[PDB]
Amino acid sequence: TTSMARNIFYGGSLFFILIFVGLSVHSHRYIVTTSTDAATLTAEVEHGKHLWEIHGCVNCHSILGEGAYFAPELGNVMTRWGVEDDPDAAFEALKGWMDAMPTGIEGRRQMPNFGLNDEEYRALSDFLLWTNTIRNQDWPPNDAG
Amino acid sequence: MKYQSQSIALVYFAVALGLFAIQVSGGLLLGWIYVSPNFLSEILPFNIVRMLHTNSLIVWLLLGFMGAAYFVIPEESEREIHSPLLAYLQLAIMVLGTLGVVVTYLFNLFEGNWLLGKEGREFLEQPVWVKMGIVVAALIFMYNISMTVLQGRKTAITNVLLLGLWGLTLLFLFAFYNPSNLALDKMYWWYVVHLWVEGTWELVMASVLAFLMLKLTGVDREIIEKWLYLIVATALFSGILGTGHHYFWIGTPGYWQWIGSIFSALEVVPFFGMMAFAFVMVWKGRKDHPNKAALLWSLGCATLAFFGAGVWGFLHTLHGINYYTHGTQITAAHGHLAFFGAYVSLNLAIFSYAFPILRKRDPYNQVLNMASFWLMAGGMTFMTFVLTFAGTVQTHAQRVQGDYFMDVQDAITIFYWMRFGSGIAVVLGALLFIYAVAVPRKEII
Ligand code: HEC
Ligand code: HEM
Ligand code: HEM
Ligand SMILES: [Ca+2]
Ligand SMILES: [Cu+2]
Ligand SMILES: [Fe+3]
Repeated sequence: TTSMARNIFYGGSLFFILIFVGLSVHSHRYIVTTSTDAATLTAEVEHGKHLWEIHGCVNCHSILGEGAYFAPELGNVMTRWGVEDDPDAAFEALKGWMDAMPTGIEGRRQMPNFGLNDEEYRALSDFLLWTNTIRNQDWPPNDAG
Repeated sequence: MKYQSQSIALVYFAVALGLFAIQVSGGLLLGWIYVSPNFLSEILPFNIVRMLHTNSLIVWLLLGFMGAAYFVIPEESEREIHSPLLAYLQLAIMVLGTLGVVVTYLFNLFEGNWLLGKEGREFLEQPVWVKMGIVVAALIFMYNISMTVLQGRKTAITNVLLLGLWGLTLLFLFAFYNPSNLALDKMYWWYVVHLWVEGTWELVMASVLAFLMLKLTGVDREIIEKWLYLIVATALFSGILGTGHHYFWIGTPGYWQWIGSIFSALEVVPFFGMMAFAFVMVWKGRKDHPNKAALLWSLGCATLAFFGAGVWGFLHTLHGINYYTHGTQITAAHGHLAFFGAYVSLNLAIFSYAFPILRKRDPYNQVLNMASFWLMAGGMTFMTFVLTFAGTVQTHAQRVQGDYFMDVQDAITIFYWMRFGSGIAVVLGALLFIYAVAVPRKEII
């Protein structure tokens, strides 16, 4: 029955690819129009994502529960800091933290300093904020990340 | 050897094994930084070491597959490879690419540069010149082996292998699409990671495992190739929609909680398929094959992939549990055992099979090779137990109780020392395998 098993495979696979591509096209639109705010996805937020990327935060941190497991989830850091509805306080809170790293503390995990200017801190602050608003099924469970 | 071009595989394996030794040493270092956080905390920060641990993993596994393809194709296609020159130029591109990556990450060369500096998403941090290199290398590779099958005998092994390999290559192209929208970014990111590891790579694992069992047991084509197509059917049926287990909490629609959670559970089927395939073929077939070691890695592969990918996969795949365990040390435990059983062991099994043939001599260093398996598998599962405990303590302490990340991590220090210790075993294990393969000596009794 080998040529059958082949045909189940070639054919039944093709079936599920289609369903997947259909499903993805739906999901792509759900993301763009409903679950993330396009209007708030400003030039700063892009520049923030880019900064996020080039300094390699993801390889210490996680964002929406994806990344590394070495440092706090930052997908909701702004809520954790009671600062989510205030863009200026967020910027302030982030700059204060990053300026302080590395702690240097013995026995404690260490974050680098990237030599970031204030335009840049703003970019990151705005992006982490914008991330905090992504409608993602009530994850995480609480404020602790 | 039946065909003289099959010796290209030996150069590939050589480099891949070189890179394997860097990969686990990168791991050991990461482990040590966990228990001793101040170490090299300014010259080599964690995220740098990590990129190196993860990329050298992707790169060496691929070189393993490429090597294995250059060994297994001529044998099944009953002809010599279309062009040795392409194979070597391919591998030279790879080595150049992998060098650039090491040197860019370490010294932070050309920070920011669109083409020369590092990018920044998990496993896709390679400067874009390197990503381009990989695609050029992959295409060359795909052309080369494809021509060799076109002009020779086609079999089920060769077909599954070419599909998996072609699918693998083309899905890499998504690594170029980096949308300014985090949710979209995350959605297409899994096209690479998951449709590799649970999609295309699964074909490659099954077709190479087919070819292995074929040669070590002596059961005939029709029994092997039936089971082959069945196994890869169940894989793609469950694997593709099962992508949804990565689509719970990233901003994709709620419906993925159902699709994803259901098709995820079905993913344990192919990994059970392969484990049983391997075990029956053995029981069922000739049992006096001299290559005792390539046998052990082969069963080892299919077994640990089942416990690693299958069970530990299932454990945190249902959104009810995943809500809590997502992005946690539990994740780290699945990933290590899954990667080890499905792909490391599989490359090591095929290395153990082809080394003697390639050197034209008898299966050698069998006791050593096998001791490397127990030491790597031993240490690897112990690591995954220890990170499960740790991830449970974390999940509870931070995700139910709500305690803050850093504080909770002070609670699991003991588990991190235990992982580091278990790491010593894996590294010693991996070096010994390299030794066993690289330096034939008088056999142990
Ligand atoms: C590892 C070498 C790190 C990289 C790269 C980045 N971060 Fe980090 N971060 C790290 C640690 C070990 C900690 C905890 C520090 C402590 O003393 O408790 C942090 C913490 C943060 C925080 C505060 C989060 C919280 O306490 O919940 C923020 C806002 C943060 N980090 C931001 C951040 C950004 C934007 C990064 C890339 C540009 C980044 N971090 C990288 C370790 C590491
Ligand atoms: C030598 C022993 C090893 C040690 C001590 C080790 C340790 C680690 C550490 C500390 C991380 C970072 C996890 C985090 O972000 O918190 C990591 C990541 C990873 N390691 Fe290892 N590692 C080892 C070997 C291996 C092996 C053999 C593999 C499989 C090839 C592997 C695959 C991975 C993968 C895929 C990741 C990324 C994990 C993820 O994001 O889920 N490692 N490793
Ligand atoms: C080849 C086999 C597989 C390998 C190598 C593998 C490896 C991995 C890795 C490395 C991750 C973490 C990715 C990241 O860095 O974000 C992951 C995530 C996951 N895998 Fe697998 N996997 C395999 C198959 C499976 C299977 C069969 C299941 C079964 C259900 C499964 C369930 C999961 C789940 C639920 C997650 C997400 C964990 C979380 O949300 O934190 N995987 N896998
Ligand atoms: Ca991860
Ligand atoms: Cu800006
Ligand atoms: Fe997956």
